Amino acid sequence: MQVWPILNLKKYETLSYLPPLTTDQLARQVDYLLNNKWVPCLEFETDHGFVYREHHNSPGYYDGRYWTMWKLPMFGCTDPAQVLNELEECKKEYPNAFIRIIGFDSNREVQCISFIAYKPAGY
Amino acid sequence: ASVGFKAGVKDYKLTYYTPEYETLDTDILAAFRVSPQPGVPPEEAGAAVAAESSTGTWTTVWTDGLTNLDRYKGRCYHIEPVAGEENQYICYVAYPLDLFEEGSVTNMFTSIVGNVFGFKALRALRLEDLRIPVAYVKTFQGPPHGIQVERDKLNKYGRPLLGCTIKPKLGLSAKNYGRAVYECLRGGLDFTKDDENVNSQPFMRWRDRFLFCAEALYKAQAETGEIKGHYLNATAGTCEDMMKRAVFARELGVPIVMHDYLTGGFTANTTLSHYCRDNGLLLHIHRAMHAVIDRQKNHGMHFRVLAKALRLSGGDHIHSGTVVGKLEGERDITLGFVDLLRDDYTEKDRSRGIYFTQSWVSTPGVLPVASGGIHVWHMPALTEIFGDDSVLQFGGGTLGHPWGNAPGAVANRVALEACVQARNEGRDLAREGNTIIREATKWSPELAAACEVWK
Amino acid sequence: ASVGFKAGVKDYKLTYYTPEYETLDTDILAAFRVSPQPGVPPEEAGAAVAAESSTGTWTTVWTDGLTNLDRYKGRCYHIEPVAGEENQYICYVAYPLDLFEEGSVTNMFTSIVGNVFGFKALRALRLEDLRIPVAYVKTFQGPPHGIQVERDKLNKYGRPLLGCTIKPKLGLSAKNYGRAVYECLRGGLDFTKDDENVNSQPFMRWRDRFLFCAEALYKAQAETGEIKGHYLNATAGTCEDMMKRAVFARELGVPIVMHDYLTGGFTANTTLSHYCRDNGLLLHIHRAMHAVIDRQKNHGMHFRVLAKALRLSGGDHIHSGTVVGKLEGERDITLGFVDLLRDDYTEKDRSRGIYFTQSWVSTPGVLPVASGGIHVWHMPALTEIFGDDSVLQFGGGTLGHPWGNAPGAVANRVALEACVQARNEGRDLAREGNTIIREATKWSPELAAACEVWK
Amino acid sequence: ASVGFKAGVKDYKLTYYTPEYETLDTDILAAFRVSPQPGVPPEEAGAAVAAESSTGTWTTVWTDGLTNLDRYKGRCYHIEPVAGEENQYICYVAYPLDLFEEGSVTNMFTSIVGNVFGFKALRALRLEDLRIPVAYVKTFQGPPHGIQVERDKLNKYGRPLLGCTIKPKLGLSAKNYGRAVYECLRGGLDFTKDDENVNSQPFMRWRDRFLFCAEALYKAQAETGEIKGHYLNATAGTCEDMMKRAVFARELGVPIVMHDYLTGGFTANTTLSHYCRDNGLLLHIHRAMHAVIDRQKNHGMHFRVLAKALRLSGGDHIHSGTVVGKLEGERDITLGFVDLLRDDYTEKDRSRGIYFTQSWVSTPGVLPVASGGIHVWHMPALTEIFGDDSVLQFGGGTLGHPWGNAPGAVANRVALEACVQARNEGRDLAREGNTIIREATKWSPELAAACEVWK
Amino acid sequence: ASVGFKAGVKDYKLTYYTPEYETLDTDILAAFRVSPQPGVPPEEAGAAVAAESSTGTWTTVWTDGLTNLDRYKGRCYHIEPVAGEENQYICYVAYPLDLFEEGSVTNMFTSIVGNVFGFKALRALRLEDLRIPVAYVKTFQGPPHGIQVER
Amino acid sequence: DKLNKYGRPLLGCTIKPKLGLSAKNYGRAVYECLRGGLDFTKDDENVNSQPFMRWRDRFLFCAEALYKAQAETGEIKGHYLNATAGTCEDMMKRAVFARELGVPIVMHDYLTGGFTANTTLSHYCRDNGLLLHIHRAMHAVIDRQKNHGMHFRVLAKA
Ligand SMILES: O=C(COP(=O)(O)O)[C@H](O)[C@H](O)COP(=O)(O)O
Ligand SMILES: O=C(COP(=O)(O)O)[C@H](O)[C@H](O)COP(=O)(O)O
Ligand SMILES: O=C(COP(=O)(O)O)[C@H](O)[C@H](O)COP(=O)(O)O
Ligand SMILES: [Ca+2]
Ligand SMILES: [Ca+2]
Ligand SMILES: [Ca+2]
Ligand SMILES: [Ca+2]
Repeated sequence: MQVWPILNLKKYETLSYLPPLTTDQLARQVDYLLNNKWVPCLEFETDHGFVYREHHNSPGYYDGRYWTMWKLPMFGCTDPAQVLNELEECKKEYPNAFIRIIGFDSNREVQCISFIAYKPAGY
Repeated sequence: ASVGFKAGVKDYKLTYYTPEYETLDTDILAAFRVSPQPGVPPEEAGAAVAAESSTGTWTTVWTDGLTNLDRYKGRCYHIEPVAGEENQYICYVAYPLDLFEEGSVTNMFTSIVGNVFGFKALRALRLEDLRIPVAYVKTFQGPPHGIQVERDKLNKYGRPLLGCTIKPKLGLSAKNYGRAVYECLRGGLDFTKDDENVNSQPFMRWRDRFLFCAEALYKAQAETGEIKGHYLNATAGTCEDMMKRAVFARELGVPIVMHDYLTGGFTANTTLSHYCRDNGLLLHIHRAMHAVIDRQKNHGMHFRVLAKALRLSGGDHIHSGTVVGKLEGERDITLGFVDLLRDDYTEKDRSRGIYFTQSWVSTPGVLPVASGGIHVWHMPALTEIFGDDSVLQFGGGTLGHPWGNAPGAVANRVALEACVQARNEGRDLAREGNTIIREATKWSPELAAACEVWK
Repeated sequence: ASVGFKAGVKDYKLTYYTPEYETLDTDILAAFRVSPQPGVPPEEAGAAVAAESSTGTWTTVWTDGLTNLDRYKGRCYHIEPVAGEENQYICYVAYPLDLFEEGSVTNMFTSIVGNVFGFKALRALRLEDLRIPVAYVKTFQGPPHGIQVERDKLNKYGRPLLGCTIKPKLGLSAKNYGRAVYECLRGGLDFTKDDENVNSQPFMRWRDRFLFCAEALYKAQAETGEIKGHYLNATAGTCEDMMKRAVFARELGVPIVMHDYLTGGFTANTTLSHYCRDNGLLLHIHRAMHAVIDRQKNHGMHFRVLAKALRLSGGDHIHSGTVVGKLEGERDITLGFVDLLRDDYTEKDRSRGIYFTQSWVSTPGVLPVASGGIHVWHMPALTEIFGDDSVLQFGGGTLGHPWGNAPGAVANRVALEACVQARNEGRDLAREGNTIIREATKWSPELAAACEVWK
Repeated sequence: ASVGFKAGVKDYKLTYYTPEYETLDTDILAAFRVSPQPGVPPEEAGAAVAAESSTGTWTTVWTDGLTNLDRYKGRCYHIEPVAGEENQYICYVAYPLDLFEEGSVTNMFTSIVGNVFGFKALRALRLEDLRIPVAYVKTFQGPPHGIQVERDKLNKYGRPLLGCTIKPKLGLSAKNYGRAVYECLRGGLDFTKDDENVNSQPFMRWRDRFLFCAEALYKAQAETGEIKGHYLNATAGTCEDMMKRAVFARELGVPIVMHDYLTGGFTANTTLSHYCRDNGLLLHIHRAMHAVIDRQKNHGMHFRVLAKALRLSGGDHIHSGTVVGKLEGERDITLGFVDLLRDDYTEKDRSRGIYFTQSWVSTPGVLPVASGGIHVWHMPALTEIFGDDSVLQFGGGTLGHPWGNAPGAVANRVALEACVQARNEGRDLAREGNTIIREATKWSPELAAACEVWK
Repeated sequence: ASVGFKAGVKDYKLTYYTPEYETLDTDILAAFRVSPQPGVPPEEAGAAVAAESSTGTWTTVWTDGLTNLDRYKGRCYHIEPVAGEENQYICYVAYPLDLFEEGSVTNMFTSIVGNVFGFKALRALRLEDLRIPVAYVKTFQGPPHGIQVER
Repeated sequence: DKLNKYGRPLLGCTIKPKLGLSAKNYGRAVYECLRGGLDFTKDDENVNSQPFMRWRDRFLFCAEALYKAQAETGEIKGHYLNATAGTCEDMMKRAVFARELGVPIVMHDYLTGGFTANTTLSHYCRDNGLLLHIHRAMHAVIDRQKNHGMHFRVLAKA
């Protein structure tokens, strides 16, 4: 009988309960997006990588949901390598930031995916 | 309509059976499964269903001459035999837009289903489907939020959401109830839930439950960093009590409330739906009592009709049963009403029980909730059948884990994420489900423990 | 309850089938007609019904050890075969007082009937009766007024009350609708009525209808000197709209409003019932949609259960169908739930479908309303079957008279008074009904005209 | 009931003395200690008590024939002599459920005790006990929270709670009053309290007191880490002023308010009780004025009756006196009404003054508060007599400590915890109390200092 | 809609003049009397009226790729000359039901007539008629009473 | 003085496309614009409450976006939340939520909304400390032609 840990066990939604993705796994998730015609984009956050409530408390209001966009969504991107190269540029510039890959479905007209691609040391 | 009076009984048939009728885009269409009494021919039965759910009177009345009743009558415009059933037919009936009160599901059901089911010429009657015209759809608010907005508020993407009903439903004190809630949420589930029966009772008054559940959910959210919710049941005896409950949930700043729409009723449900929209609260709908009406094939109303009504009145989630434990066909029927709940347009498809093409003119979709005897081994199946836009609920499947609620939650969250990753990599969930689960047990003691207990 | 955990499925049977159980006066008792799947023995089925409508879980959960689940479980304490049916039994289940929210019919139905009807081990399930303990009865308001107070407010004694549904239900303008109302009331009927479908629609908005109906009823009252009423339908899409309608009726000073309790729902009905009590309004309840649930003998809920629920939630009148056109037994069943609606105490009587002795501890009785294809010739029968405390409604039976509404009303009022006088003189309505009617035609041209048209 | 009129006086006796009567489970039963005037036989006295507290009139009135008075009369069904008292008897009277307004303790007392005490045929009269039937119990809310919920909200388990009344009651300014509050709470007491007399007065207006007490309690809570409360007295001259006070306590987010239920009155108390339930406030009830009514053995009402009434109307705590300074019997009587306040079921026990078996059908229990001249040396006794579910209050016992409030508080908290630990280890508090206290002084200078001052 | 970004102006015409468009029963249709500036051909003017009363932007923006703008654009589906007027045409424009707030005449006018009348390529512009679809008509209360009830 | 901005024109940006974005993607655009140095972002005159983006959801996400941009830059930010509606009651509901959020500015299309509703909203803004941005939608229907209508200077004085 194991007791689920309490300290430093913050999660980042989809796929965050699995062992961290290898470059191959990461590339396979990116291909899923491309094959579905979804637009990939990267987001990073250096301050609080988790949800909190500072500016308001009414139902459905939370701070920390929006992170900052790395460049622009990658319209027309056809190669998972392009995306992963960007993840590298981003990590190079923000080695202290959490980085996640998100995707947009222009037909459903909504953001449709979001998975942590990089966590800074000790997370 | 009209007259040259002369009182007396008279006959339906010619007046209500209009096989030549071309339906209007503004008409509400109904598909009734009619089982006539022996000796009643099909045309006669169909005409009776139409007359009895609109203007048919048992004896001529002079006032009909003050209007044009043709403009108001229901019309049986088509009849077709049911295969593998003797003396059973599908009769299609058209109702003019003008018979209905705008925005009132209560009036829609009263008009179509309020009287016909007791007609003596029929042995049994079942409403299978309704085509709600877009001009009537526009008179309703629909879901307070709907699929797209819910995911955006919660910041949850690319996988089914996960919940857990707290058990035992009755018996726990508000505080022990909240303790169970915190242990479940901290393990990775997105929501916890009040049983449909949990309103306000001697051992656990509602306000105390709402309060401890709030403490538990905020603690789990702070610990995990992921947004959490607990479906706080607002179902009550009067509109006033229901509103008091919704108002306190608002005060607590929590994200979601719950209502048993059939036992509470459509009038109260529409009130709560409007309040949730105005206050930013998600609304989880429980279908308690549905089987009293939708179970038997020969009499009642099929659940797809009760699901359309809920999408109009309003709800963000609705229980749709599990597809597990049933043969195809029943699997196909479920997938059929699931499309009717989520999509903007669904084409007629008799193989899935969809009798009419249905458009929703951008009314938000409702998230279907799969619940009922499910555990980790059904995960590949559920993910395959429902896709991402669904809520999978595990009551016994979570609180029944050998190490407790938290590990029970971890097991379910890992099992789900393993399936999502596999599907995304191109693996066949239908063929490789058990292998996907087993591989995950290699690195997840929590999942391995669960897999040992069930199936 | 309790533990030494160890996760895993387990079996019901021993836990929920308690044939030795002695029921408490505080227990809510249910009589379910159970049709098990082939291979499921009766004790097993009864135990499933009890477990599935209370604490039964599909897999052991550790939290049961934090309470004493025995104190909360439903118990199947008796089973008896149904004669003339293979594999069909009546299973009696007891539910502890503590499972229910006080004053909430919504919670009572959710707890007993919210889940069991879909259990796979059952082929079909029907709730036949509920024994509501007096301690739970005391938590409800019951009828806003009830039989005794209604007669006192209206000053009407010694005969059934008479009403007439305005037809066609849809199509007339508010003013022509009111004209029909005035012609009906001035002829001797006590009430006129909105069809269950008449709420607020394109050709006749509710406020205009309420207003013209008020003018018509006041004019008929001033002309005849007898108090009149029109059941103004307050059924609406939301609680707010329903209240707006009730409030205007109050402003007009009229005596009675109406609500479709099943399509509106119990939560909204209880709100309207409380408002009527606080404002002195009588409440007529229409049972639209009942046959969707109560018609089939093997599945659903018998109407006697829906009638008890209404007496608790609140209503001054409730439609109970006609006893006409049916054989004894069905006649006996109706008379049985009529006693359950009107009396303070009704002893168990299986010959009339009364499975439990029921006490009401002075909760007011509800006036049953006989409606549906009746005319002057059924008068002796109706008077004999229902007695004085009933409302007899004639829609086509009034508006179908050859000389119009007023003479149609006179014919019904004379026919009823002739029967009452005859019964009071000791005449046998059952044997001399037709003779009593014929003698009255000798001095009533209106009645003679009606008798010529019907039967 | 009924008649054949003929005006005139007449005689009770035969009509109200019904020794053969079998009580109904719905009847309210009363045990009156009757001291008849010389010459009045017991049966005559008992019959007078019943007639005079129900339907007995001094002269025949014709209206009795319009009802069935038997259904409404009080009945003396049993009489038994009181030992060691000449001409004194216990007369049992049964009152039908229908005589009482639901949820109204005000009406319950008016009906039973509103008239009989002044009857000339009696020398004296005392109401000793009332059996409140469960059907009437269900019409009341009962405590806003009750024992179990209170401990869960406060997170305090396994020991009596501790409080301290601020003294002098009048004279301190709001700020100095708050200073005393902070020094008391920081030392280990859970609550501080307003004297029953402290409402709003020239030197200390209520709002200023509430405000400074809030600052003091929050500071003590932050310092110790344990949840604290101050019973803010909301007793006022009108319902409006009382509500204003409760509302500000709500605004401050504090946990508990107070009300003098007898001087404020039951109508106002029930209002405050309902408000506390709706707003999550605990309610401490002070019994000021009780001895005016319950002290003398021959006339008035015993406190156990005033305690049952409070449990129905609502309160979370209620003063029950100290068992200290009195012989057994009085000790037994106190323990008897303590069970009546806390438990769900109490069997008849004349050795403890319990005349009727009483069930509460899950109405929450009330925490008894021991107060009055107690100090550290009574601790083993109080813990033994009351057990964990009690509040022990020390006014002079805290503010009278030589080193001040904080050390005074520490002394009481240590003394209590020493006793709890000892009892839990199996030590006999009754025999080893003084030894348990003395051992604690060895390591607690605060306790040692207190022990030197008292007894 | 959609992208492969690359900022810059671009041209309307092909995008807003859809002479092959079959109107939906849910569309709000407008008949505009258009008087183009000299040199602006009719198809160009009609396309401008449609773009300028819906999704037309003066320079490409990247956010268009987050939606399907085709589902939201106004479309000039027909043009016909006005007799006895030189350089004056009737241009028909269709607007999707989704552009409008239910029950709000204020929003209906803001959307159709709020911006186009000041477009420089036009000399003058007049809205002659609107076809209000029944699904939008049902979102309004309409007259408090109306002819029949008033009498 | 409220905004603490002196000596230069203020800068804003209208979010485009006006219709089509979901409330959340709309808010994302708002945050990226504000964090770069603009003082305000804005709802198009057409953006009131519509099927793909109901008003309350937009107000809520725009609030999250603006507070995040303000915290990042240290400069006060605003988003013109369009309160234009079909009835006075709906317009007020919108202004009231903006007040609840503690945001600084709302917007109204004064000509399509109308002067009676505009004066009501103006009085409410004064009583609640809200700045009011006015959009002139429909002005060219009236003020464009030199021979007929009303010149804009008259609509500006009003
Ligand atoms: O309590 C549960 C399931 O608990 P568990 O997860 O332990 O099975 C759900 O409310 C029902 O399954 C819903 O019924 P329906 O799907 O028929 O609405
Ligand atoms: O409209 C009528 C009767 O009109 P008519 O008097 O002309 O027959 C009544 O509403 C139904 O009979 C009630 O149905 P139920 O009795 O099944 O509730
Ligand atoms: O003020 C005090 C005690 O102060 P101290 O703790 O200094 O004795 C209490 O209110 C009374 O004892 C209660 O009376 P009763 O118990 O009769 O209700
Ligand atoms: Ca459940
Ligand atoms: Ca009817
Ligand atoms: Ca005192
Ligand atoms: Ca613009």
